[PDB]
Amino acid sequence: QANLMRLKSDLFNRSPMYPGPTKDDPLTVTLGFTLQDIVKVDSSTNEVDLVYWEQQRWKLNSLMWDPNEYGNITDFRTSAADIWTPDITAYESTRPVQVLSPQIAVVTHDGSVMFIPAQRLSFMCDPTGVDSEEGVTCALTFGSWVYSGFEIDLKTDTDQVDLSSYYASSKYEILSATQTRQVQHYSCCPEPYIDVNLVVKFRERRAGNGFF
Amino acid sequence: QANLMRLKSDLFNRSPMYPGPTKDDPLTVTLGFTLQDIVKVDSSTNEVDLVYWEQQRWKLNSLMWDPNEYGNITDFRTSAADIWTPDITAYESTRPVQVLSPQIAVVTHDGSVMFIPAQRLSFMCDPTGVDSEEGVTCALTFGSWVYSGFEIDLKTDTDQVDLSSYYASSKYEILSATQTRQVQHYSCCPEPYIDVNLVVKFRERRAGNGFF
Amino acid sequence: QANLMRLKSDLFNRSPMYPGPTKDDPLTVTLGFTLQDIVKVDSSTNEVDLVYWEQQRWKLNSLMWDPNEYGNITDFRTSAADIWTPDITAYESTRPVQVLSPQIAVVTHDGSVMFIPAQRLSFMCDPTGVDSEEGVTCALTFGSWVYSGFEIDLKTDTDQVDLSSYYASSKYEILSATQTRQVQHYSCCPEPYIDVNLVVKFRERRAGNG
Amino acid sequence: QANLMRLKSDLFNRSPMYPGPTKDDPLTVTLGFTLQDIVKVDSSTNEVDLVYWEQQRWKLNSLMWDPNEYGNITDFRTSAADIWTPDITAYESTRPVQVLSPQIAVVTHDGSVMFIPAQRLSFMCDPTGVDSEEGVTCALTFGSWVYSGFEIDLKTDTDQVDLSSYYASSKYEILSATQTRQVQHYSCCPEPYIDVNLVVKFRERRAGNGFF
Amino acid sequence: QANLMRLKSDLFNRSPMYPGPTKDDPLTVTLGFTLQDIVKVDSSTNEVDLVYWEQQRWKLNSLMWDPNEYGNITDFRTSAADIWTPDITAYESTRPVQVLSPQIAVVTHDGSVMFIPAQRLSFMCDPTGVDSEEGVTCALTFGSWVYSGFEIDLKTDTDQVDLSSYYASSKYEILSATQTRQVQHYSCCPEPYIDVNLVVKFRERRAGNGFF
Ligand SMILES: NCCc1c[nH]c2ccc(O)cc12
Ligand SMILES: NCCc1c[nH]c2ccc(O)cc12
Ligand SMILES: NCCc1c[nH]c2ccc(O)cc12
Ligand SMILES: NCCc1c[nH]c2ccc(O)cc12
Ligand SMILES: NCCc1c[nH]c2ccc(O)cc12
Repeated sequence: QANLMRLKSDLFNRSPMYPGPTKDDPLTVTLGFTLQDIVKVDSSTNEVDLVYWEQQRWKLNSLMWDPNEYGNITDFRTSAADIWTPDITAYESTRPVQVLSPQIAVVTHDGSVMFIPAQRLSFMCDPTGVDSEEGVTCALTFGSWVYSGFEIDLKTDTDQVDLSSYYASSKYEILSATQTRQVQHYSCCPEPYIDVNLVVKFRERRAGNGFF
Repeated sequence: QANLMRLKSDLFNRSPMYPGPTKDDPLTVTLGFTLQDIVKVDSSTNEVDLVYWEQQRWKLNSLMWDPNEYGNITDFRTSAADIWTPDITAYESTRPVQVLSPQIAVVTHDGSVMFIPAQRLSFMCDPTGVDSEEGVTCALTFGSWVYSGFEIDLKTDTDQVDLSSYYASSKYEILSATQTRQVQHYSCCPEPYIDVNLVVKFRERRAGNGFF
Repeated sequence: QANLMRLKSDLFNRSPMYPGPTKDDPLTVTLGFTLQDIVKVDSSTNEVDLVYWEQQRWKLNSLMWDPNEYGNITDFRTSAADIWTPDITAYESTRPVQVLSPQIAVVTHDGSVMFIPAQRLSFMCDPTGVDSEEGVTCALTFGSWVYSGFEIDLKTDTDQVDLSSYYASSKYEILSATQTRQVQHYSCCPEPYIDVNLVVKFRERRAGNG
Repeated sequence: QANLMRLKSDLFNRSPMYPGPTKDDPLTVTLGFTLQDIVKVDSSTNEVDLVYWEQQRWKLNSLMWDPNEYGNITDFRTSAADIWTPDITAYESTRPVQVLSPQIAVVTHDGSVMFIPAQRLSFMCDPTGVDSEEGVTCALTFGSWVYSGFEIDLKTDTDQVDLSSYYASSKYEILSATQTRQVQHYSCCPEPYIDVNLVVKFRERRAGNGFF
Repeated sequence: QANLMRLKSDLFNRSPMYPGPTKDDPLTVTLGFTLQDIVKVDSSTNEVDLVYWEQQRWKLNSLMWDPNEYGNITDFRTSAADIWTPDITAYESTRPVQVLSPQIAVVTHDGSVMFIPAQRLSFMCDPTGVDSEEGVTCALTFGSWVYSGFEIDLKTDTDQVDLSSYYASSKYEILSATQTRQVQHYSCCPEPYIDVNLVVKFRERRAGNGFF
């Protein structure tokens, strides 16, 4: 349809893509997790596999437009390949991430973006004691791989992981799940790097479907 | 041949591709499933693997042509990469979908499209009790990942899953399989999203071929 | 090299690619299978894994040239991606096909093409009884995914599957294997679709002292 | 922003890419390892799986700029695909490396580059005796695949592998881990080749988190 | 530096790529193997996994240059994607080959090319008896997939497989390894095809690393 095609052409076909954030022009990315399933634990390797949706939000001036000039369009869907996306990376993964959903973002006229890819990830986690009442706790940090806090900052809208889509008949049940902004330093570099620490306490489900 | 070459050049060379549906120009996608095989169950991870053909139909004004101007061509096969396709997604997969067939669509002169890829998918399903007379029931929802009901609506032509190509010597026999349109909300967003709920009841095959 | 470079340039840079067959201009694809190895059976999922070569042949007028104009070149090898290839698909696979060879076709001056990829495929097959004298029978159909018999017809040169390269120390011995043209229908469409039915009878190979 | 866009355009859009080092113009690559986890040992195949971050540094004249001409920009992040990178290779791997992080480098105005990809690698290692107090030692060499020491020299900044991020609840604990420059020869060619020898001594962890 | 950029531009930016050999202009490809490890045997499927480096050499007139015109450059490294490469294929593989090294070749001013990728391959091999003194023998043939002996003449410089980099603590020790040229015919075609037969006799390693 005509106005949207016009908008996309104007946004994407007449300027260099945004070169990412800088010290002079930093960016804050909002992160939120929807934990869908703990699929698998491996006690011989201390890896656990999660399926989650990773909600990402940020805003770029270069993605702004006046809806009046585009038939009142206030937002649109577009392939995530058409726009800059933050290098938010799980820091304790053991396998490359597996993408389970289309990668398509929603862009709004004020230059804000929402992007929520579904992912399966194997990560470092010792599941010893998962078949007990107390269960086990594991944690996983997410943050920019390459940008320090001087270029990319992070925040969560809530410290409570969204569990409203958690698979009720998973082999594992969630005792608690939080997502908390933290600061980290790595050996390579003097500067502070921001992460969101996903902390999940869980155990083998012993009630519900399959259990009598 | 010559006329088809002209038609494909005229449709695919001279205009921007359809930017997807919008609130002002929504799209209805028709879905239907042909369930070919339940291949595997995993009771240590509560994952089940299906092979199915997913029939998708939709119509675009931008894909219309006058057959009179193209040697009376009324339809053609074309690579799915050549056209917009809907982002219909299984919401409870645990691995990336595996495509088992070419991805080629049929486009008709009225702009309607038929596209039927074969896929293998692992999804969240507790198979406990599958080896019993009563079997087990699992459900899997399919819908747009990024578009609400305001942009993409779904429908089925029948609520019965097509079982006429179901593998007769599968480990698992199908007791029932339905596909039903429904409405869902996710935490990220306040708008209604539409899905098709695929509900399959099954058990270990204990009769037929290989059972004397 | 020079003559061949000119031929490939002239064939592939001057006109749109063949858009595939139509009712007005159908195409017949010849298929033949060489079974190399039954690698694995899985009795917990009823899947069997085969390694085979699939010989495909067809002919397109748009691939014709006069050898006199190209230093008497009568055929050439080229990447299969440079030409149209038919969408011949195993209908009962359970995993994406794994290609084990380069995908390069031979094109002949009369427009005929030969293309023989090596593939490993997992497919739907109940292996119960494979460890018995009678063994087991499994079948796999191959045909176009999207074209009916009005656009793509199939044929074989023989109904005898080529077993001359079958791995002799396989876990499984082949009793027989046939490849036969058939007509099939599927729910989506009312038109006849053509396939080649590959039927393999096999059993465990237990005897062998190297 | 504007100045960075100018800089990237100038560096990347007007000259052929650096064609790699030569005898006349050799390059020294500094290497360092951050060992994050020994994930798995396979005693039936003598393969061991590591997760590590591989820190690579080098300097090119062609990547220099005057910060004064570019709004006082002194460094920037850019996709590793935008620049030449060294073909540093694990010589005893048994599976293709799996990349676990974005591949983005930092380029500084003096032409220096820092690139630190996270990787999972299976390599040749006999883990017999890992379950004892003395543990086992394995070695893995890293070097250019195709350049001799006439074109690529290697250096470490320290002979101590960085263990500050080692996963505390790994199945395996590290007894020692060193990284040492060496000079090796291969049958194909007569020239001196340079490697970095990663030597890890480790055993099954039987103390700490998960142990009471 | 400057001279190499000139050379690569001159070689790669003006003429069509070599279209492969023909009967009128056949090509000799020299093959040699460096056997690094027998990683795994599978007695359930009769597959064995090897790691080897496959040394390939051939010469093209179109890759020649006068060193005098290019600052005395007599050879250079270049991505294998920049040049034509022969379709040398393992004939009894059971999985797609996995590449373990960069794919970069060395081109010399006389037009000759050296290219040595490291690979892991699963192939057809019955390992029954590998745990004995006499061990077991398996053979794997390599040759062009599509070119007969009239287009590609395969040669070896030696029938001795290079064992100088064989992993000393492999599960399997090598008793002998030879590489032998032979003529094959395939049912499809009347022409002779040339292959190299890699024949490896091996057994379970019962002495070496530890083996106290
Ligand atoms: N993410 C930890 C390593 C790291 C910090 N800053 C970086 C910049 C570039 C890079 O490739 C890697 C890094
Ligand atoms: N499908 C669930 C998440 C979701 C809803 N709307 C979306 C829009 C864009 C996106 O990447 C993701 C979403
Ligand atoms: N490599 C055995 C089959 C074979 C012989 N010649 C060929 C030519 C093309 C092709 O795809 C395959 C072949
Ligand atoms: N091959 C079975 C499904 C089928 C028949 N005709 C088709 C046309 C297009 C398509 O995507 C799929 C089909
Ligand atoms: N060091 C691995 C073998 C080797 C040495 N020099 C090389 C040059 C090119 C190549 O592909 C491979 C090599």
